[PDB]
Amino acid sequence: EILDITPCSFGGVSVITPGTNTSNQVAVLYQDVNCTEV
Amino acid sequence: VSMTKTSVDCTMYICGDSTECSNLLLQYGSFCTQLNRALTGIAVEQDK
Repeated sequence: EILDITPCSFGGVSVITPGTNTSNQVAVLYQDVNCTEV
Repeated sequence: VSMTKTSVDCTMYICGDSTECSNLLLQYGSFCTQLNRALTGIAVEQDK
């Protein structure tokens, strides 16, 4: 049977954080990928 | 005006899901880090 192969690890990861003296809250951005794991 | 923003993962490109290859690449120092920083700077300059 014909089977396709697609490499894993879609896109990258980016970190959004304010100034160190403002707050420690952060937001995670996953580049060029839909929300799957979350 | 603006060039397409391309971010190349030298860790994945050089080594695909390999640990020994990852260690061998790390043995070369920050070349992968330097390339990643250069590409990020290119993207930032294009945005600017």
